Order: sequence, then C-alpha cells, then structure tokens
Amino acid sequence: MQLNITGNNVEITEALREFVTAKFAKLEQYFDRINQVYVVLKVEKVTHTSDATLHVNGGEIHASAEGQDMYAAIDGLIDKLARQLTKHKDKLKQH
Amino acid sequence: ARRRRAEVRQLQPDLVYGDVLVTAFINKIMRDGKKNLAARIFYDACKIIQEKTGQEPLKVFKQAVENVKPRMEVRSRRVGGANYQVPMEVSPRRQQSLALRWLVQAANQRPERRAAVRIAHELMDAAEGKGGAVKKKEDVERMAEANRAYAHYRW
Amino acid sequence: GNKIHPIGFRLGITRDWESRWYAGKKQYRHLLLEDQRIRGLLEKELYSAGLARVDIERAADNVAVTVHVAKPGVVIGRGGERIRVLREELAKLTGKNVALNVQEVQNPNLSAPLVAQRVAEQIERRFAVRRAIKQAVQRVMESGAKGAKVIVSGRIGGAEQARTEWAAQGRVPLHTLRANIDYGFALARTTYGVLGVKAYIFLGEV
RNA sequence: UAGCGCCGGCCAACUCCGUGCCAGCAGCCGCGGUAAUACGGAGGGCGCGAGCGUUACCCGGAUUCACUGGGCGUAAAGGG
RNA sequence: GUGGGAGAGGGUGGUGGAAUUCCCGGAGUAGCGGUGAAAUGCGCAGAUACCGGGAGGAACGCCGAUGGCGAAGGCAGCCACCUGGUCCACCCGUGACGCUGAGGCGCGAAAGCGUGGGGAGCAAACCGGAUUAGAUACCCGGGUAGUCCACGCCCUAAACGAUGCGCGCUAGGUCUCUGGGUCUCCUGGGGGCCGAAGCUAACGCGUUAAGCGCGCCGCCUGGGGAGUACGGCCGCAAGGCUGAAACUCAAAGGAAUUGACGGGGGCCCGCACAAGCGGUGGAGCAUGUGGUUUAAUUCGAAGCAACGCGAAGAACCUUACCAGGCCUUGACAUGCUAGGGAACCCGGGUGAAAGCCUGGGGUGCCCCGCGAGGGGAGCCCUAGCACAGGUGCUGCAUGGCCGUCGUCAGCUCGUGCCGUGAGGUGUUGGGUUAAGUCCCGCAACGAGCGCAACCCCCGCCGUUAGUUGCCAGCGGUUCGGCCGGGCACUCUAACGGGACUGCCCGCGAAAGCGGGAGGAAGGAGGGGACGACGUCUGGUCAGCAUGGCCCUUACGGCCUGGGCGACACACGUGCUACAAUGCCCACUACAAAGCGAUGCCACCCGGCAACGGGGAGCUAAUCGCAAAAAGGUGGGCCCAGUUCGGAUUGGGGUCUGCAACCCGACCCCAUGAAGCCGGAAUCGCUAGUAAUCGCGGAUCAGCCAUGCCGCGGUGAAUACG
Ligand SMILES: [Mg+2]
Ligand SMILES: [Mg+2]
Ligand SMILES: [Mg+2]
Ligand SMILES: [Mg+2]
Ligand SMILES: [Mg+2]
Ligand SMILES: [Mg+2]
Ligand SMILES: [Mg+2]
Ligand SMILES: [Mg+2]
Ligand SMILES: [Mg+2]
Ligand SMILES: [Mg+2]
Ligand SMILES: [Mg+2]
Ligand SMILES: [Mg+2]
Ligand SMILES: [Mg+2]
Ligand SMILES: [Mg+2]
Ligand SMILES: [Mg+2]
Ligand SMILES: [Mg+2]
Ligand SMILES: [Mg+2]
Ligand SMILES: [Mg+2]
Ligand SMILES: [Mg+2]
Ligand SMILES: [Mg+2]
Ligand SMILES: [Mg+2]
Ligand SMILES: [Mg+2]
Ligand SMILES: [Mg+2]
Ligand SMILES: [Mg+2]
Ligand SMILES: [Mg+2]
Ligand SMILES: [Mg+2]
Ligand SMILES: [Mg+2]
Ligand SMILES: [Mg+2]
Ligand SMILES: [Mg+2]
Ligand SMILES: [Mg+2]
Ligand SMILES: [Mg+2]
Ligand SMILES: [Mg+2]
Ligand SMILES: [Mg+2]
Ligand SMILES: [Mg+2]
Ligand SMILES: [Mg+2]
Ligand SMILES: [Mg+2]
Ligand SMILES: [Mg+2]
Ligand SMILES: [Mg+2]
Ligand SMILES: [Mg+2]
Ligand SMILES: [Mg+2]
Ligand SMILES: [Mg+2]
Ligand SMILES: [Mg+2]
Ligand SMILES: [Mg+2]
Ligand SMILES: [Mg+2]
Ligand SMILES: [Mg+2]
Ligand SMILES: [Mg+2]
Ligand SMILES: [Mg+2]
Ligand SMILES: [Mg+2]
Ligand SMILES: [Mg+2]
Repeated sequence: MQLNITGNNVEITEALREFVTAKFAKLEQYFDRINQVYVVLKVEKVTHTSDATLHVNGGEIHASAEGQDMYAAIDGLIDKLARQLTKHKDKLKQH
Repeated sequence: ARRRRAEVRQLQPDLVYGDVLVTAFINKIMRDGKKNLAARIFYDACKIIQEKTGQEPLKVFKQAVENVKPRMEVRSRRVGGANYQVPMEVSPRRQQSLALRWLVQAANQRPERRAAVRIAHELMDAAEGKGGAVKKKEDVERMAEANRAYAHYRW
Repeated sequence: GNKIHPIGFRLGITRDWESRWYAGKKQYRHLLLEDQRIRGLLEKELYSAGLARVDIERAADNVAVTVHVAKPGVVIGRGGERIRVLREELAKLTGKNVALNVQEVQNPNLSAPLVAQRVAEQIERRFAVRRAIKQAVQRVMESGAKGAKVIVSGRIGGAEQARTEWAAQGRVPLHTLRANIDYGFALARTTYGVLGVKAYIFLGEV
C-alpha cells in the first residue's frame, strides 16, 4: 500500500518519486502478502545508494543496493528485494 | 528450556486447612501478589462451603481436585501440512496444575458479582456436580479417547 | 570500540586521583575549574618537559600542585629561574596559597603518556608508523615492563581511507583488576589530519 | 650545433600544480569518480647522443610443433 | 595336440509361472481411485474389494552377489540344437610362424527411419485436473507414436576406467570368482580393497600403474566463434564423418586452500519456540516519528542496532529556524601601525528591544620631579590591518567516544611437526562445564588477548565502636525513649572471617556429574561493573576535537515578533481506564534511599483549595520536603457509559516569571467526551521474576515528565521438551 519515501541526503523529487513508485508497483504484481514499505535514498561521493525495509504478511524482508546513478540502486534494490520475496513465498508453500 | 529437566517449586503449607497445595491455589486467583485480597474472595469462599452443603471444607477440596482433574489430554503436532491434537497422559506436575487454573477462570465469566460466592459454587461443580468447571475437561478427555486416532504420535 | 578507559576503571582500585581534595556543594566547580585552568596553563606552558602526571593537593586557601616529570631542568630553571617563572601567573591564576613542585620518573619510558607523546611526536614528523609503534613497545619491554601495547589511528600514510595500527608484547590483561597499567594519550596532527595514540604500559602485578 | 625518448609495475629515473571515469594514457595487468609518482604542464631525475623514438616485417624470449626438447584420468588431447 | 573347468558370450527353435489390463459368469453395495492436500476421472447404466473362466502382450521375482561372460556396445525364467572367446593340467608337436596397425572391412545402448506384424503395461506429442502472477513444467486422471518380433537402414553417447594395444621389470596385506596340487599352505587366470618403492600440479595411481623401460597406432597445441560454414563422402530422412576462417576475448581452465553460503547433515546455547502472568494493536491524552500545512513548522537518528533516542526541562531564554530591526576590527583571540582617551560613575535622544543621537563629575602611575609638564604601565575609545567568527559543507578524509553481533567462546602467537604452496597442526576428537572450563586422548608443547578469578552492592556472625538504638534494665515519665539512666539490641560504617564439591553416599579414568550431611548461603550463593582480534565503509563535523571545503558588514553577532505545541491522515513507545479482586469517603498502618540558603520551610492564622502572610530548626543520623501507598478499620455504590470515565469545553482563581495570546503547571466551580478489555497480529518476563502501589534524584524561574535513573512494600502464573 504505502510507499514511504526518505529523501535524507537526497531530494525525493516528485518526478523521480514517479520512477521509484512504478518499480515497486511492478513488484506488487507478483506478491500479494505485501503490507507497506519504507525506502531510504541517499548519495555519497560516487556510490548513490538505496535501502528499503519491506513488510510482507506482518513483514519483513529488507535489503540495499549501490550504483553510480541513484537510478542504479533503484534497479538493484528491486532485484535483491525480488529474490527474497520469492524465497518468502516458496519455502512457505513448502510448509 | 533447552538444557535440563527444569525443576518446579514446592509451595507453602495452608495454615488454614494444613495443606501445601491449597497455598498453591491462592496464587492463581490472585494478581499483584495478593495473599490478603484474592484470599478474601476464597476466605469468604471458606465460610461459603460451610454455609452451603457445609460439613467441613476439608474433603470438599480433597474432592474438588481429582474430580475435574485430567489423566488424558491433547498436546498437538503437524505432519507436512496436516495438524493433529494428540491424546496424552499428564504427570503429577500437569495433574496438580490443570485444576487450580480453570478454577477461578470460568467461574469469573459468571454473573454473581462477589467471587466469595461466585467461585464457591464451583467447588461443588467438581467434587459433586455440573457447570462450566466440568465443561472443558470432558473435551480434554474427549480429544483423548475418540481422537486417540492421532496417539500414534507419542513421547 | 567497545572497551573502557583503563584508568577511570582503576580509580580507587589499583590507582589514585590526579587531583584529590574535598569540597562543598557550590564549593566544587570552582576549585575544579581551577586545576582545569591550571593544566590549561601547564599544557601549553610545560610541554617540552615530558609533562606526565600533575597531582594536585589542596586545603582551605592552600593548594599544593605537584608535577611529576622527565627533564627536571626543562622544569626547574637557571638556579631558581623557570620554577618561579610560571609561579608568577600561577598563584596569580589561583589567587590562593599555591605550591610549585618536582618529581622525575624512573624509566620515563615506564610512563605511558610520556612513551606515547614520542609516538605522537614521531607521527607528525612524517615518520614510520609501522616502525615507530613497533619501536616504542620494544623500548618499553627490555626497559623492565613485563607487558606492553600501542594503538594509533587516522591516515597512517596520509591516504584517504583510514586504518588502525596495532602492536603489543608481553602480558597486558586489561580486564584484570590487580593490574597497575599506565595508559596515556598522545594526540598528533599533520597536514593530512589529526591522528590518535593509545599506549598501555603494564607495570606489574599487585 | 643538441637533441630525442622515457621516470606506476615489467623497467633505471619523484615531487608539485591543473584536471576530476572529463580531457586524455595504454604493449600487457591497467590509470583518471578532487591531495593521480599512470592524464596534461612544471621542477627534477633516469637513458642515449646527431640522433632519439614510432610503425611494419624476420629470429629470440615460445621449452608455445618439443630431433636436441612437450604432452593426452580430472587442465587441450586415447580412436565406441 | 591331449585332457579337463567355469560362464546372463552369441544365433535359432520351443516351453513355465507370478503380476497388469480387457471380456463373459457368479457374488455383492456406496463409493473407488488419487494427493502434501485436493480436483479431474471411474461408479446405482451396479464400479472398487472377492470367486471362477477366457484372451493377449511384455518383463523374468527368490537364486542375485563389491558375482560371472564378452573386444566394445552389451548379455539374466527353463529346455534343446548350432556356435565364439577363454582359463588350467600335461610338456607332446611346430620352430620366431611375433607385436602394432594409416586406409579397408565388420560390430556397434537408446532414440530415430522403411515394409509388414503385434500392441498388455508404460509413455514423448497431445487433452484434462490442480499449483502458479503465468505454469506451453514439476504432482494427478487420460493418451498416440514408440516400447515388442522379423527384415533393412541409421552409426550417435558421460559409446567412461573420461586411462589405446603387446611385452619385460619394481614390497606386501587383505576377500573374491575360478582352475590345479603332495591342501592352515602353495601355483595359474580373473574381479575388488589398502598400500612399498616410484609417479603426480594436486586430487590421487600403484603387479588390473597414472612406476620404470621398448615397439607401434590414435590424438592435443588459449577461450568463444564451432563440431558452425564451405567443399567432399555417406543417409530414405533425421542427420553422420572430415572440418576451416573472419571477427572477438585476457582470459578459458584443472586440483587444492581459507572462508561465506545451502530450501546440506550432525551435536549444542539464549525467555530462541513451545508452554504460561501480562501488554501493543481497537479508547482517550502524553511524548517521538512519517505526510501535509507554514514565511520557520530548525538539524541529526532509520530494520535488527531510529520512533518518552540526541533533549537530565523550547513561554521570548534556550535555538542551529523564519519576518521586521540592528551591529560591526567586530559579541570574543592574539597581534601590531597611527592618534585621541588615559580608567570611570550618572544621565539622558529616537526606540519593539536593540541599536544609533548626545551632556557631564573624572586617575591613584614607574620618574624629570616645587613646578610649566613629561615616556607613560594602565585602561579606554577611533582608523587600520593580520584576521576573527561560521551549530555553513564533507561521519566514505578523520580523533575521541558509542551503538552493534554480544558476556557470544572465541581470536591468535612462539617453536616444533605436515604440505611444493595457500595452508594445516595446535584450537580436532571423547567426557564435563555458564565458557578454548577442566579432564582424558592425541605431533605437539607452551604462551598472548579473551573466560574465570582479583572490585563494589546484597544477604551469616564476628572487629573497632557509638550525641542514630535501647523498661533490653531499674526507676520516675512533663507518661513523646522525657530524663536519671543504657552501649547490650536494631541502626550505622569502616575492618573482618568464611564455603572449597572440603566432607560421607552412587558413577567414574580424570576432570566432573548423579547424591546427601551441615550451613543464614552452597557447586560462580543472587545482582553490577568488566566486554577479545574483529564486524557492520553502524553513529556522531550538532558535545568537544581535527584534514581539507566554501561564506569574510555576511552563510558572522545581537534584538524584537513569531516558530519547533501548525493538522487532511499513519506509526512508534506509553499513563489513566473501559468495574465488583472492583467506584468514593472518612479511620489508620508499613520502606529505604535520597535532596535541601534570596533552599528544606516544622507550626499557626485567611482561604474552598491553589496558596498567602507570618514562625523555628538547619552547612543537616540529632532541623525540613515527610504524608509512603497499595493494604487494613467498615461505610456508602448494587450492573447502571453509570458514584465506572477523568476527558473536551465553561467560569473565577493561584503560583513563578518583566513577561504565560499563541505556548506554564497546580486550585475551586461548571462540561462530566470516548472507552463494555479489543481484531489479525504481536512485545517482555525464570526470584523476591513479572505485576500492582508508593517515595526519592538529576535536570530546572517554573513545568507542558505519564518519560529518564534509582529506592522499597506484598507476591506469583508457565519450562519435558
Ligand atoms: Mg628497459
Ligand atoms: Mg625504478
Ligand atoms: Mg575537461
Ligand atoms: Mg579517490
Ligand atoms: Mg606510464
Ligand atoms: Mg606526469
Ligand atoms: Mg631470455
Ligand atoms: Mg623454436
Ligand atoms: Mg620429442
Ligand atoms: Mg605442454
Ligand atoms: Mg578432457
Ligand atoms: Mg581401435
Ligand atoms: Mg566411428
Ligand atoms: Mg581341447
Ligand atoms: Mg462383473
Ligand atoms: Mg558388477
Ligand atoms: Mg626341430
Ligand atoms: Mg633363422
Ligand atoms: Mg546401433
Ligand atoms: Mg532401439
Ligand atoms: Mg518402426
Ligand atoms: Mg512414409
Ligand atoms: Mg498439464
Ligand atoms: Mg502423465
Ligand atoms: Mg515421425
Ligand atoms: Mg571422447
Ligand atoms: Mg589403437
Ligand atoms: Mg578406449
Ligand atoms: Mg601412451
Ligand atoms: Mg589377481
Ligand atoms: Mg574380463
Ligand atoms: Mg597386489
Ligand atoms: Mg599423468
Ligand atoms: Mg580458436
Ligand atoms: Mg554432431
Ligand atoms: Mg557440407
Ligand atoms: Mg523417413
Ligand atoms: Mg574447482
Ligand atoms: Mg556449514
Ligand atoms: Mg547447516
Ligand atoms: Mg563512521
Ligand atoms: Mg570514527
Ligand atoms: Mg606455527
Ligand atoms: Mg618442508
Ligand atoms: Mg600456520
Ligand atoms: Mg576456531
Ligand atoms: Mg591437544
Ligand atoms: Mg565538530
Ligand atoms: Mg482489566
């Protein structure tokens, strides 16, 4: 539901909020246990990072990504997040 | 409790009726460590088992124990997707316990405001009669027996 | 960084206070802001001495500020000269009955802060830290130690990524209460930055 | 008359400024994302000298076609 | 050559039984089948389960095996015929007739192909059923080629011992198949296991070599491109054999090592799960935090390790935010150039305060010195400068400090020994323990940082004591321990003494466990403090610190006005509850441990209370906050949104503050709002624990304090596993 955003050290520009929104938006089309997230995006020197904490049913999975984009970690975060949401579902269906 | 057999304590004498397990009852009734206050609504349930079917409270509570007290009960399991409450034989620790627990419990969901009386009626719902006291222990014994279907899982 | 400062741990134990008197309720901060003005004078003033432990005694009106040192002429002066040089703005910082004093140390390299401010020293000098640390403790150990240690921090080659460099020989049981371990600190700064020095002498058992 | 090459490692010759994954280096591993001995200038240093470097090709290092002098269970390699 | 042996070696022809499916008969009734659980499917048109009869195809149970046979592929009911290879004995004959083998030729799992048969079971494709986001799969019900026979093609493979064939030479131990002997033993052939020497990059090989040698054939020469393309040959096809390059890469690789990790496995610890007493979530308020508002709604922190954290005290102070107003060599740091002024006290001008507009009293000084006065050491102001100042940047440039895994049992070194080496060993194994604690093993033997132990609190009694204690003791008592009196008790607070499985039982090899004696206390007696090398590029540039980075009448200082308490919404931690163990009143008990001068303020009087004015005693075991509450005397409530609720709003106060609109808490009086114990989930807790009540402290005018840190009352619910 709620995509919580943290622009600490960053902007969180409305138009980029769109970028980040669409991506988790994709994600939600595969996993229906999700309640809410809080994502925190911050840039330092070269590496422009992103980290979130992700609530599944009661939650929670969490993870972080680097890159020199600030768009990279966006691409990354999802990817790591994805792997662990899939684990979430399987081994669970395996009980 | 992953290491030892986990010892349980030896509770005080009753200076009232002379017995170590009556002191054991005091404490389940009670909250915030009251050996005066919850002790009243059972020490006004001392004079209430003398003022209805009176005799002496002596054997009313020697027979309030084993009377709703289960020797055979459920403790559950799951096999890879199917869960079985399994009938089981409870030891002198579980068999002195199950009792004093529900004693107050179901007796307090009742209407008669003072439990000096409200729970006192419940010492005759065991040693003698019916109620919501003897209500669960049947289902306790009933998931044992009939649903001993699942006792092929035992420890 | 999960340890203790081993001295504040040994106060009333293996070791005693370096300012010890008695005060009253609003009678405290005063005599306290004093000796802390006194080293505040003796820090910048007494450096090339070896400047190690300043043990400060008092009474009403009358405070005897001891100094325990290395080079007692870097201390005393020309016949009387330096000891009463500072003694001017000193009891004239105090405005009370003060007393200047002297004690030289036996193996000044059996004092931590002393031994370390040479590690500090060698460090801004633009010297060999791997060597220096190594050098320092080696000194201490044949010097009659029976255990010894050093820590130093910040950019040890002046490269961006910091480090922490470390060497010790002989027993040094911080966690043991019968200890007698000097600590002393040495803070150095060169054009790449500040550093830090953490030295431990083990002085033997109790 | 004195010049050409180079000074991260191979490989002998190091510091400062400018630049800041840009401009550019590069034979190989690589260097540059703001203190870069690796770019570009400078000071110096090493090398050679009317030359010094680059490119192309030949043998060498290639014991990497193995006569001298290599190999094949799992590295390339025993034929179903 | 003779004589003998074993064998799923091969080809043909026959024949045996079990089981599966189908069909007919009998019998019999409501489900079967199937999965993790289901559903499809089958079934009252009579299934499944049972009996008999019949048909047909495939495979060949037990024997059966690390077994045997073959050159390989590969070969398994039994019988016969036809046939190959092979081993042994005898030492008979031949007389070097040997070995290998480019081409060639033959053989060649399965799948596939052609013509014809056959077709039970199974089963690509295919259809359903479930799963799933999808499921062109995995599991389930069906199901066609195929599987089977004959003949003919196909010619591939992890066609593997990933190891070409023959010969000779170089320890043995063991078991196994199979011949022979004068038989525990030996000798020949075959199949395994461990291993001498040797080999090896290592793993490993080792008389069945991957050792030493010789012969001959095959093959390799970086990865991808690619077993692709082209040509050729073969094939009915599918496709097979032979087999490039361009281009691109700085690697691709083999074995081993240390970790990390596994929906790998073992053994073990933690209130980790279970099991319990209670909570959050759902109520209203506090406080924090997300979003939005604002001109400021100031920064940090952010899963565990941020959300009553930084903040142990925001009315403007604070305060880094913002408006309007100011101020600048500066509010402060040294430093000096050129002067005043030498210091100062008091005004007063415009002021919201600042800030800027300006009157006047006025120097003690080291000296020339009566003196006219003088450098002046002051200090003061004006001009200057260097600069200060910056809570403006960079916690990935740092120190210090701290959070963290975690009070977890570990992290290592010396020297020896193993390995070419990374490295191992130790530190593993076995037994105990809270622990790398100890014990026993053992190519290790020690040692370091950790652990424990040494340090405080608490609990036994002693030591040295008493301006706190005591009819303990006798007595008066103003009958309050008041005093004469008393240092023994309690208190108090410095030393002490001690308890280690020392002792007896059971086990044992030791450590130790199991068990008891006693002891106030035991197997560390219960709590703190202490936290290893390291981890997280954890946190902090806003405590301070520091490399640089940039602002230098502003991004520097001060003031006034406001803000951090806005308010559409969310969450975090919490107090009071939502009632009879309970809601009030009056009656009345019991703790420590603390904190006290424009402080604690005994006591009176006014008042309803807030509190006000008075009043003593205190630097405080001997004065004050001080009343501890829950409980308990026993009285009113009688299931009642209520005598539960203490909340939003109403009034008039009180206090401190210069000041309480924003934005203070307490008082008396009026609103007496939710809230009926709370979903799904989720957070603690193993003794004096949760839980209930009460007191003190920091900080601080005052408190927005229910929070933070502590003190003391009664007293459990649940642990095998
Ligand atoms: Mg060269
Ligand atoms: Mg060189
Ligand atoms: Mg450029
Ligand atoms: Mg860099
Ligand atoms: Mg170069
Ligand atoms: Mg250069
Ligand atoms: Mg050469
Ligand atoms: Mg050559
Ligand atoms: Mg050769
Ligand atoms: Mg080779
Ligand atoms: Mg190969
Ligand atoms: Mg061949
Ligand atoms: Mg072939
Ligand atoms: Mg024959
Ligand atoms: Mg039939
Ligand atoms: Mg076999
Ligand atoms: Mg002859
Ligand atoms: Mg001849
Ligand atoms: Mg074939
Ligand atoms: Mg076939
Ligand atoms: Mg066919
Ligand atoms: Mg056809
Ligand atoms: Mg399907
Ligand atoms: Mg199927
Ligand atoms: Mg076909
Ligand atoms: Mg091959
Ligand atoms: Mg061959
Ligand atoms: Mg072969
Ligand atoms: Mg060969
Ligand atoms: Mg053999
Ligand atoms: Mg064979
Ligand atoms: Mg052998
Ligand atoms: Mg080899
Ligand atoms: Mg190639
Ligand atoms: Mg092919
Ligand atoms: Mg072709
Ligand atoms: Mg065809
Ligand atoms: Mg490998
Ligand atoms: Mg593992
Ligand atoms: Mg595991
Ligand atoms: Mg950091
Ligand atoms: Mg740091
Ligand atoms: Mg070693
Ligand atoms: Mg060696
Ligand atoms: Mg080693
Ligand atoms: Mg280890
Ligand atoms: Mg050992
Ligand atoms: Mg700072
Ligand atoms: Mg309740």
